[PDB]
Amino acid sequence: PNTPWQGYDINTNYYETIPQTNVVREYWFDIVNTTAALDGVERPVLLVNGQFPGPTIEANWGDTVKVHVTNRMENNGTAIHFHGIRQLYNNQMDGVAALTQCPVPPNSSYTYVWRAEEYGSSWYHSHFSLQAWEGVFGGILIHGPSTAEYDHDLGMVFLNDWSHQTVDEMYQSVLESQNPPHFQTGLINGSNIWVTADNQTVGRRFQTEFVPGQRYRLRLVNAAMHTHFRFSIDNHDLTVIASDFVPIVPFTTNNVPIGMGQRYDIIVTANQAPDNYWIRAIPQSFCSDNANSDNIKGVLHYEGAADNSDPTSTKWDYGDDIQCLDFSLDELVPWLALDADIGGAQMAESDVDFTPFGDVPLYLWTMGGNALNISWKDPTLQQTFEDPDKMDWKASQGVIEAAIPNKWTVLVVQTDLPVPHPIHLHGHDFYLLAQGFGQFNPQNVTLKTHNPPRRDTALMTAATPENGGGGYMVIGFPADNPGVWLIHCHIGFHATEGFAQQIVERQSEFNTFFSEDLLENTCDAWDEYAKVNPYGHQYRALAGPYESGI
Ligand SMILES: *[C@@H]1O[C@H](CO)[C@@H](O[C@@H]2O[C@H](CO)[C@@H](O[C@@H]3O[C@H](CO[C@H]4O[C@H](CO)[C@@H](O)[C@H](O)[C@@H]4O)[C@@H](O)[C@H](O)[C@@H]3O)[C@H](O)[C@H]2NC(C)=O)[C@H](O)[C@H]1NC(C)=O
Ligand SMILES: *[C@@H]1O[C@H](CO)[C@@H](O[C@@H]2O[C@H](CO)[C@@H](O)[C@H](O)[C@H]2NC(C)=O)[C@H](O)[C@H]1NC(C)=O
Ligand SMILES: [Cl-]
Ligand SMILES: [Cu+2]
Ligand SMILES: [Cu+2]
Ligand SMILES: [Cu+2]
Ligand SMILES: [Cu+2]
Ligand SMILES: [K+]
Ligand SMILES: [Zn+2]
Ligand SMILES: [Zn+2]
Ligand SMILES: [Zn+2]
Ligand SMILES: [Zn+2]
Ligand SMILES: [Zn+2]
Ligand SMILES: [Zn+2]
Ligand SMILES: [Zn+2]
Ligand SMILES: [Zn+2]
Repeated sequence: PNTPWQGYDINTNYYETIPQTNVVREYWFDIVNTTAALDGVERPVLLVNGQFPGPTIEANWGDTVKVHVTNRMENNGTAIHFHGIRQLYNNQMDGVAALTQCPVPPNSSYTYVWRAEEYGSSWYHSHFSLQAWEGVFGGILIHGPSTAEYDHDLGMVFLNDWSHQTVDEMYQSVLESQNPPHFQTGLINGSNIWVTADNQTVGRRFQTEFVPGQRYRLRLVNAAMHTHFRFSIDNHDLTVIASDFVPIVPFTTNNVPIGMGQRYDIIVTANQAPDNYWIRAIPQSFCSDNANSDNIKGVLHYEGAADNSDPTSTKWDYGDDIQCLDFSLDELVPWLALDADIGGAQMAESDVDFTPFGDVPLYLWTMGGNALNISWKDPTLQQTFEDPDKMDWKASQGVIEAAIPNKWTVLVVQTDLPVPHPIHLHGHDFYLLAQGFGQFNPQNVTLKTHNPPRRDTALMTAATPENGGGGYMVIGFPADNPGVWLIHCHIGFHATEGFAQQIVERQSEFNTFFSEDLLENTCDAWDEYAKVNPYGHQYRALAGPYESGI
């Protein structure tokens, strides 16, 4: 109705129908090695063109988006994933090193061409080792229909945990120990204050200004390394209007529990007394180890000033900030109602465990029997191009086949440990059938199949040690998208340690998107770089910084 998607609305099946705008958006990203003082302490970061939040990819529903990525670092390769982007018959643009491409080496490039076949909020980031968490990420905002109206779109709001030592600096101590990583702090959209060792304050807090009476869209993204956050705005109400790329029936709440890799679209109404209010992102202590959960805040400033002054507002009393949880299954109802259709589906189960390896012990996460051990130098797609009808997978490849077109897969991702994990499926919106605590008993647990929640990242929740630990999440998806899709824990360190598996989906029909050149050119350049730079060689052993390959 005077929109760039005229002739479609909130009720259009975006899995089947894509607006043809014939418009190409085009971005040039130089991935750089540098330095940044995000809370006023200097430390190394790796960045998209020098900015933290990387610049945002903006598109309208239905557009083609073309991201020219160039590696201008000296000691990392790169590969860039557009999280939540479906890549329908476009697998090779999904940017998972060791699956869909070789890593792009310094001074080489890779042009990502993908279609905007969803609308909503997400982000792109590296899928190359720990790099997304060095800062190689930025938002994706695809304009489209909304399930509630608002007045102003404030864009992305990123929530990270943060340390003054590098995620790569801490990696080796993470692997050699069974306790979680420790983070000093957090940032909201890349800012926070910081104070130590003098009582001097450095950096600054996030701030936005609401004009009274106005309705704002905020698009939350948990971009953190190892934190599940609960987000709120003192005295204000939040109207959840979408989960990941899927718009839901609006509903209000005090706080948004937000898992790593997840997005929530939020409408907030300047309907409180024009004053100053805490914006809070609080680490959930069951699965978050932060030194500063009280102090990851930002200022909501109402136009009717009170400038330069802190807020004095009280946090919503909503219970503890302990357990790491998703909105419940019934709270997340997709506006496009589609259901799970699991009749006669390939049933599958994957255990999640945390096991030691080698004489040092390195403690590795392990998904469906093995910790992933694949090869930058030899991505799956090369394997399947060299051998079209390959069936001899190696267990440490974490293959789960779905070779029959349009057949569903109902997967159980389950654990015995009192440790919860965000689980993200590439190439798909999965249908979230069950979610719970303790062990999963297919007789006692009732699968929601009628218009269940639909998204790309959801928690495998876990019970606390006093309640016996353990947990499971159940997902289902049709084989509707040929390609090799990573399925994995969205926690950085876990996925690098092997907490990842690969859907080898519709293998026969890889020729439907596969380009020899797009593959070879990059792999040759990466091979070229490995001959001269020690960092071109994937460390895969057990006395150093292990990389599963993704
Ligand atoms: C968190 O950080 C993000 C990145 O640092 C912030 O992203 C910004 O989000 C807003 C909301 O979508 C965008 O606003 C738009 O800007 C584009 C481009 O604007 C520029 O070019 C036009 C001409 O094409 C010019 O007229 C403008 O003055 C600008 O020079 C517009 O086309 C859109 O219609 C819209 O106005 C920003 O572009 C976006 N920036 C980046 C770098 O992605 C985000 O705001 C931060 N979140 C909060 C809450 O602060
Ligand atoms: C970013 O730049 C830094 C500084 O040049 C790189 O780190 C150094 O790495 C070399 C090679 O391993 C070492 O010999 C130096 O001692 C390091 N110096 C410091 C200050 O750490 C780093 O590898 C680069 N990162 C990339 C290319 O992604
Ligand atoms: Cl842990
Ligand atoms: Cu992601
Ligand atoms: Cu993804
Ligand atoms: Cu995990
Ligand atoms: Cu991923
Ligand atoms: K070679
Ligand atoms: Zn819009
Ligand atoms: Zn961990
Ligand atoms: Zn004014
Ligand atoms: Zn003011
Ligand atoms: Zn059916
Ligand atoms: Zn063969
Ligand atoms: Zn139904
Ligand atoms: Zn060559």
